[PDB]
Amino acid sequence: GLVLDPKVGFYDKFILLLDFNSLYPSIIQEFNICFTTVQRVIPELPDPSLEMGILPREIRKLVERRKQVKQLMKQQDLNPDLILQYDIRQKALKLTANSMYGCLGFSYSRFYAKPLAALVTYKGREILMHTKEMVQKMNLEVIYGDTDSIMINTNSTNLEEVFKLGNKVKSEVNKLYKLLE
Amino acid sequence: EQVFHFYWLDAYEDQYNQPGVVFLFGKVWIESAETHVSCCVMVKNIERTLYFLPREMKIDLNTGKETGTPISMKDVYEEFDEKIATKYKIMKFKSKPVEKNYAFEIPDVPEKSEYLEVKYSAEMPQLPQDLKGETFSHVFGTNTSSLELFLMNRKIKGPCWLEVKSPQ
Amino acid sequence: METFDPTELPELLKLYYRRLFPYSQYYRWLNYGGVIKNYFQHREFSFTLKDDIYIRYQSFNNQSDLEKEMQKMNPYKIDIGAVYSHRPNQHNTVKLGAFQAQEKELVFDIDMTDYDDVRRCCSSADICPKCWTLMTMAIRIIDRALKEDFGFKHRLWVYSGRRGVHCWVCDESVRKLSSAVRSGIVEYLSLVKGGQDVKKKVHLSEKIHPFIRKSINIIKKYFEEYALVNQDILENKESWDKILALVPETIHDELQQSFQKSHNSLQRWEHLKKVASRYQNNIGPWLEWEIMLQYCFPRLDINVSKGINHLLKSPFSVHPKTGRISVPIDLQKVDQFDPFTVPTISFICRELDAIRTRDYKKTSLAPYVKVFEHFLENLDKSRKGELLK
Amino acid sequence: YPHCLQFYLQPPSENISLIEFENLAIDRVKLLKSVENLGVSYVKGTEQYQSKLESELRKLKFSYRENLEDEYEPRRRDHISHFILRLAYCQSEELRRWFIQQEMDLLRFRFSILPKDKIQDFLKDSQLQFEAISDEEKTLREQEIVASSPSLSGLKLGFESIYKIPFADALDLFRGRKVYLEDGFAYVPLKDIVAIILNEFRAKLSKALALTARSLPAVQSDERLQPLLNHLSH
Ligand SMILES: [Zn+2]
Repeated sequence: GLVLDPKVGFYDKFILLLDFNSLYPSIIQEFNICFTTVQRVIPELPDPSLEMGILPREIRKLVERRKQVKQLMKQQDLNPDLILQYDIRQKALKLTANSMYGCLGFSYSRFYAKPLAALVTYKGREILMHTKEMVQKMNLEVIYGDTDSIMINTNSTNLEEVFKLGNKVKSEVNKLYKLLE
Repeated sequence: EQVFHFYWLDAYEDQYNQPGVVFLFGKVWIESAETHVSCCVMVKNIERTLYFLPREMKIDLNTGKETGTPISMKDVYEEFDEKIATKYKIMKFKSKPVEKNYAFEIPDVPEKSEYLEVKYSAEMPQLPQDLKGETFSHVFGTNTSSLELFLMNRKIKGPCWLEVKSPQ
Repeated sequence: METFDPTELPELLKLYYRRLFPYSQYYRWLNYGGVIKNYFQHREFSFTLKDDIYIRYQSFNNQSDLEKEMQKMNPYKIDIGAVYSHRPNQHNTVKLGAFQAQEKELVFDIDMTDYDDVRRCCSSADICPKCWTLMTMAIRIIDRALKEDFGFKHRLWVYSGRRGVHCWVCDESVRKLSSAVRSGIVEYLSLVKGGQDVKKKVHLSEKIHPFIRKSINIIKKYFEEYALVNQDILENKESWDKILALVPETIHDELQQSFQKSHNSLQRWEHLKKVASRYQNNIGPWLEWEIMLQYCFPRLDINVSKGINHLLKSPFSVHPKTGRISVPIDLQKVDQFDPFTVPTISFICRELDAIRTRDYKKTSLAPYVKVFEHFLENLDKSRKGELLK
Repeated sequence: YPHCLQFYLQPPSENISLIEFENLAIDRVKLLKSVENLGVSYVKGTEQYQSKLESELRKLKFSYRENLEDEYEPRRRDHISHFILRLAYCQSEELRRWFIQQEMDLLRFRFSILPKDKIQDFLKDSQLQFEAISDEEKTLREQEIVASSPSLSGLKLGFESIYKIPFADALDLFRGRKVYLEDGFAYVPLKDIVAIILNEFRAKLSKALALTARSLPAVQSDERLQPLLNHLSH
């Protein structure tokens, strides 16, 4: 993937992370990446108006089931043991999503798809890097990120202000890319 | 009729000791001890399954040049049942008309053609993966495992309680 | 003509498609000399079978298959698709997504459903020769426009059968046009802006395009004959209130008094012309010009032309309602062409029942068939020429 | 290198030293940044803009009418410098948009530089066909062109050249019914000609920059070009 050169130094201001997990599943949802969908023979992006393919079906099923479990954490007045069960199920769904891309790109795997994996990695690098320059635009500074986390310096000393800054950047990136979490 | 159920944890397959027999392992409830205790279960006659790809225009097997006649599922059926069966020691199988889909990277493969689902018991020797026929281009499922066929054709999604009838 | 009985269709269709249909002639028509590798093998055919059953994807290999499939099921309707990369009848056998149109025809449709607010003679689904003037002028205008503006040499119109016709402009470069090209062309040829039954649907500027000028020059040969004599649009207050709705209100009183003091649509229209000329001198908009454009100019449908895989009735078929045969339109005989003389399957079966397969010559289809061989002779001549040179 | 303007769609295959490589990279970066800043400060058509950017070109020797000096050094410099900027700029969509803006400014200025006599042979060298019409054809079809023309006031069809184009090349132009069509051929003034060519050029550059973005990971393995090509513009 793409690894940013670190702005090495001492940063006295607040530092908050941005976990780029489920990035590849989110991409596969968004651009409809599937074996039945891509016209491999360097591949090309499939048609957007085309029907939602196979891999998106199961990964979106997992994401929606995780979302409904997340709802079940909002409703209080539940047995704590069942709350722990819901948390375990949500975490399992998270890791299964994260490994979705794993099962497709490896010579170690059955479904080794060099072009499909290359397309997914290219899209991931592109979107993370776009987030990088635009968060530069929004008058902050980024110092490190490789497809699984983003280090962000704040230039601020108020924790709540930093948190709401993270919330606003999360919301804007979520409205820029629909299924990314 | 006596029936019982268990929670299956393990699934073992062997290709040479007891080929075609997957020893499913699991965790059974017993009424006599009013608890759960270890159980073994095994299933035989897990037939190997193949999917022959009939061609469209019969080519000469020696050179690949066209022989001037079309190809049908019936055509590949006889071609198999005499020559391939005699060469690789097959005496019984259940050829059926089955339509399946392929959407992977094996080159020159129709997406939704017709497949000759050749279902023969696993005792007969497994066919070579690069088998080619005068009538059929290639066949899938050569070494595809009895364990995965069991898991895949019995709709057993992960570890779930298994109901078994007529326990021999 | 006698009245048509729709219950004789199951036998009449079988007889016609057994004996009289120009199968191999249509075969050359869609084969186009077999220049492309499998242009006819990827040709799309669409049929409507018995009991309103619709089936879409068929591909055929030769005239033998065409004959067998046509005489085996006897569809009520024959419909045409496009030509794709692989065979449409096995389209599912090819990988998903790879299925894409690469060549297709460009078609233009004008129908009586487009003139419900225009015709004072017929209902939505009815026609008459005295309302056929609009269709004739539309044919002539589209003819000149495509033949000179774009040089479209192989223009073929086919009569739909009841309330409209279809065109078939079969140049090769036309066959390889892109969706954007066809769209840009259809908005290039669009002048009528059909809204939510807006009173005014045609407006112009001071500068006049030669396109519109030539179109109107053609139309003026028909306005007096049709709008003012065949339709007589200025016979009643309600009759000319539709025109007054387009005319500015400052002219309404003078038009009303002129029409009351007159007694016929011709006199009222010439008074309208005088008053409109006075208004133009005082102020131009060319009122006489947009009103006639809104009353006569063809009102097209965007989708049928813009679709790279749209479906439309084939020629030489039969109309399920009226039974008329979807025959080409003779480019030389347009001003006097009539839809009620178009052969009907009942009459042509009676001709066959009153009797190398050239039996159409003894049938009333014969002149229109010779029109079809004339068109395909033009196609063959152009193919041979622009291939050899 | 057959003509001064050139469309950049054939990468060079020569061998150059590292010092010349960096000199070209830095010089073209300076040229494009100057184009950006000058276009921001001034209006794109004023003689002050034209003369100032001409002086910038002369001090950076990137373009000039053909002579003994022009053939070898300057146009070759333009070629390799543009392609190394392609490598530098294909990283991001924002950088691609920036580069496209400045190169359109550059190419429009260069086209304004070229005298009217040589634009014919430039279009001929451009490998995509366009046919200029004769004076007799212009005089015969002047009334049609004016009647079907856009809001350009008056009947005046001045010295501006008119070309013959396949209709499929000017889709957005003719689809507004603001041009005359003759047997599937259009006739167009110079401003719309340059608009069409710049739109086509931006399409080709977008596709080529996307392709080079697909080619970046292989070409970045070198260690003597990574720390530059990461930061020519940034
Ligand atoms: Zn009528």
